[PDB]
Amino acid sequence: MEMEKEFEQIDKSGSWAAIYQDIRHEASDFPSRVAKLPKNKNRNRYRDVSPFDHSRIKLHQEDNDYINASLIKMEEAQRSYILTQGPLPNTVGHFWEMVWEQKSRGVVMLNRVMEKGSLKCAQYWPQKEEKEMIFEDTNLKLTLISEDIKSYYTVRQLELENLTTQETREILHFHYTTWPDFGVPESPASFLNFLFKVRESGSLSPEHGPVVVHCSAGIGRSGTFCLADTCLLLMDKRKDPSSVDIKKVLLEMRKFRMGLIQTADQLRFSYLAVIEGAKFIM
Ligand SMILES: CC1(C)CC(=O)c2ccc(O)cc2O1
Repeated sequence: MEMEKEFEQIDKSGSWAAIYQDIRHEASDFPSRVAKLPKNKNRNRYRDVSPFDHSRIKLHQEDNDYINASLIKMEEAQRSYILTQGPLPNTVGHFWEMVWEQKSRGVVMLNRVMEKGSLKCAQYWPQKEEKEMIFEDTNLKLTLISEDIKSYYTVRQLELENLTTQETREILHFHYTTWPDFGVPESPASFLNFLFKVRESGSLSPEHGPVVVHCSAGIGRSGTFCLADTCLLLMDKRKDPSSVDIKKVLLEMRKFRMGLIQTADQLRFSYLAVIEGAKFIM
């Protein structure tokens, strides 16, 4: 079926939970043996969210190459994304090592450091120009260059230096600050505006490594971001935009990381975002 009318048909019939459970039943199951080794327990935020072995990002280290991060490679859309968990106190240095080694230009952050009164990720970037951060385990230095605070999101310019080689690179930090503590946003308008700002920066384009996107577990809000982007890109590329099947795209992405889209409300919100976004593109 088309998307907008399939949408109203699920709303009128109140069957979002049943649609979402079908997705969960059909989703791929692949081994995640490296993630479950005992030496990696403090590298994982949640025991039930692990990268598949076949698609995990490897750190360029011989001691321990493990990080909770996955490469989602979308072949028809010609887009790649790295989805990861919010960094932990003992993985902030691994996170920036990955950004460096994969040649990423942008980092997309969809959560706040504290939500619901609990810490959802580490404070992994510097908050003042004159107070830079050094990560001694991976030999990197990170400096805040500039910051632009808007009503729904903040963009930061950062400098990452590889202290071994003295090479430097500019990283863009795109921080969506207004996702509600419970539920999903009422309108997709500010999320779409944010996605378009990431696009305009060059961070999603083939001349750079894959963008790094995260929330707390790296599957819920993060899945919404890449699902919406890929679906809109396919509607631009194909002769028949109504052929784009958002459930089939989600199942393709779930071949690369488990659990993408965590609730039936997130699924409905993804439909809403693609529907509204397709009208603005034209
Ligand atoms: C963060 C800053 C002040 C400087 C910068 O490089 C930049 C890049 C992208 C953007 O959307 C806004 C920006 O303003």
